[PDB]
Amino acid sequence: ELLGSDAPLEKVCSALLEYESKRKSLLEDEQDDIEPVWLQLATLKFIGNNRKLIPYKIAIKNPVIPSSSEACLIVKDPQRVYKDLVNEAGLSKVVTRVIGLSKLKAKWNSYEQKRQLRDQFDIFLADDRVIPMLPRILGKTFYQKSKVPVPVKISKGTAEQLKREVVSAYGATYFNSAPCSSFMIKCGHVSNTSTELAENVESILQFVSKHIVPDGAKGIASIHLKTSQSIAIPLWNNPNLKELIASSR
Amino acid sequence: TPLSSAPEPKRRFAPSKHEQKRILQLAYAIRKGRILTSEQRAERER
Amino acid sequence: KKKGVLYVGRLPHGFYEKQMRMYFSQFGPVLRLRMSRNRKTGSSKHYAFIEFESLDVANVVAETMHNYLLYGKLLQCKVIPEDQVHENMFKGADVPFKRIPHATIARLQHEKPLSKEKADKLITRHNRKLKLKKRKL
Amino acid sequence: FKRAETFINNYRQRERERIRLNRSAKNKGDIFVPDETKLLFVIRIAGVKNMPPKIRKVLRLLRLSRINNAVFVRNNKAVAQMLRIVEPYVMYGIPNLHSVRELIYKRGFGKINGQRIALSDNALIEEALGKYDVISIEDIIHEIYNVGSHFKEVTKFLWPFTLTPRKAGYCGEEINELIKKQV
Amino acid sequence: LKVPPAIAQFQKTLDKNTATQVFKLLNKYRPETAAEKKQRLVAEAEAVANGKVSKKPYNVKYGLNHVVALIEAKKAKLVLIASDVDPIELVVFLPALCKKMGVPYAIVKNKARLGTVIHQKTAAVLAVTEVREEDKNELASIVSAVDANFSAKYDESRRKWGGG
RNA sequence: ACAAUCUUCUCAUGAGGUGUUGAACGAAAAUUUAAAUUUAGUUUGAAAUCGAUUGGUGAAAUUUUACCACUUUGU
Repeated sequence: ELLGSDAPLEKVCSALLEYESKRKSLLEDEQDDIEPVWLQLATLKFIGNNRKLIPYKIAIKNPVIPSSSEACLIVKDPQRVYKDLVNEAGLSKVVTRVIGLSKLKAKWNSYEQKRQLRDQFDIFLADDRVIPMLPRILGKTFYQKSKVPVPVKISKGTAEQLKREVVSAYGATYFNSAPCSSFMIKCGHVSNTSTELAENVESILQFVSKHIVPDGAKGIASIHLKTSQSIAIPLWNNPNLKELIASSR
Repeated sequence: TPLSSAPEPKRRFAPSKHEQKRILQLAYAIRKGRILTSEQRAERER
Repeated sequence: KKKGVLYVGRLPHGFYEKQMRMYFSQFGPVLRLRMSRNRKTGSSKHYAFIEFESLDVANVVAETMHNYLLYGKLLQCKVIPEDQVHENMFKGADVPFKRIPHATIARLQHEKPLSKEKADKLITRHNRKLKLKKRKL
Repeated sequence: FKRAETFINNYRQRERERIRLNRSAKNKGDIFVPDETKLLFVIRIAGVKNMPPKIRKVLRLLRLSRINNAVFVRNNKAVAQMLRIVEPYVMYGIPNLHSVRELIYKRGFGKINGQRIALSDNALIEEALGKYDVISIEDIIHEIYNVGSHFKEVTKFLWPFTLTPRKAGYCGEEINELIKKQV
Repeated sequence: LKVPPAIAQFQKTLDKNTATQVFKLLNKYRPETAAEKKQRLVAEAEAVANGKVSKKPYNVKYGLNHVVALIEAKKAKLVLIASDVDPIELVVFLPALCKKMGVPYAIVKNKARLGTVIHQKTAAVLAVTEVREEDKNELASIVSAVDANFSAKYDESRRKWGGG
């Protein structure tokens, strides 16, 4: 309704569940990893002035990061105070390691050391005040292997805020803005059913049209639904994209 | 492998007892006024 | 007499064409110098080839600058034999990589004005391509 | 001779300076612009080889072509922006009336006929600044302290001070203390 | 004259560049002076005299009996032998003991330079046993340099009678 | 002279924070405009032996820019 005064949802997302299921065709270590759902968006005009190395906190109701995924928290000095707060909040099983910024800069200097730290956790969360430093220190070994630290605001440093922020951080999808006209957003996996997947799509679309696309949903060229190896089924096409680009330019 | 199979003494995993001997000796003479404390060392200098 | 060529590897970030020229000229003059850079962005490949007018000057430099502890990197200097030197492998000598900013040039053409005829050409067979995708599905 | 590690260190400083100028110019075009002082003293701390072309041009405009050169400038938006660009290589502070008089009496030298000549006599000052209503060293010092209309002309006539032997950036009233250590 | 290989090896010392980089790491781990040790202990004395738990210290290991015991225990990561010990037989076995125990070792110049690190007039041998996590890469790079600039170099030269 | 200023947060409630080693392997999609940017992912020693792309733009006094990048080379 917001995008084009129409809602061609539900039917396409539900059909995609059967489309990937039909395309199904001893090991010791097993995991519940599922193929992600890639929501492709095309915009009429470029949406990024420059490479922004922070994710978008797209709040969602169906988390794309399972609660079994380990988390690593990066805080400002000293690390002992925030280590005590994490333990007192009951996040020991979630926030496994808390690394102070000075310790992260010093004790992890080699590329192999940075890669070992990167592979030791599934998601990285960072204090909002220390996020601008992580472009350095962490380097290309983090920002290209799908490991972008999350800007979690823990400024006041209290247990309830930590629990709310982590739950909010886990229950959200992220997308790193890049200068282009096309991008993909993680909407979920096959584990999430059709109705939950549809809810994730519309919530992301509202967030995208609000704080990502400068002119809103009117500037959306086309949108498609895709998986790792599935066909990019066209979710929706702008009925007036061709004339809008001609008139704008 | 290391040449010596002798067990590791506990002294290498605990705070030094030689320094603790001196700390108690220094703390004693601080009470007796034999050694000037750091705060009163500065006052005497100026 | 014979123009010796030296290969320098594991260059620390910052030991670039200007820095190598003023340094290696102390041992002996250098007239051409080239360091490999990536096609896409021109970032240094941390390895380079430096020639010398005389093979003897190249040989002595390789002796004193092999396994040099520079910035935590063991600089490697080996003299390349002539049979493995190629004629076209020293083009763009000391050439400031004209790093074309493809991101902005894409934006400029993206933001470049497009007329109705240009938009019609831009549309082309997009509907047909969408129909072809629908037919495939 | 020069070691290889020296050239990389110079390069790293050059790349370090390039980013810093990129910070100050783009998206951070705001200067502190200290108030309560119409005149400030700026001394070039140090410079390195192969310095950025923009920094050298700012130094040439500010007459800081040599290290340990002290020049008095008027507080302005353009001056503050130039000071921010050359902040790493220049230290700024608020001079005092006593410090300014002492500097003029000790190391006060003007530019007469294109040559740096000490203002040991008031006859030269009167002849050089006849149209500026300046005839003695005290009059020039008072005009500089008050930052008058002829202060810019007096500053151009006066050669830069050589306060040879410090922190980087704004120093405030502590810069006047360094003047006592130089004169 | 003609010298045996075990004494000839001490004329081939570490190069100036690698030695200068070695002492940059060593100077981070100097033992605290007699004055600094007294200041630290008296500071803890006042906290005891009035009224009131640390980490393990970090420093470079020195002493001939101490270092040889650390090599035999395989506790030493890097052993730096002085090149001019007045009785040479004091350290004439150290390169062989370091080879047997797999300890990266180097022969550096000016035993006085070694002593300056430890606030002593003279040291026959220095040994780095275990450093802070910040300097793991710096020590690792030095050990690789010592392998190439000292062990890979010479080696065939250290088995030949020198002099003559 | 292996030393130097990469943000350990601001503004205003939202908007910002411009910064990443190289090489190799490897998807399948989208718009731009095959070439181009996005783009599932991965492997690694601050690893390396031709493959430099080679356009735009300025700024000193055409050679000079080691990112000058279109917002595009000395105040």
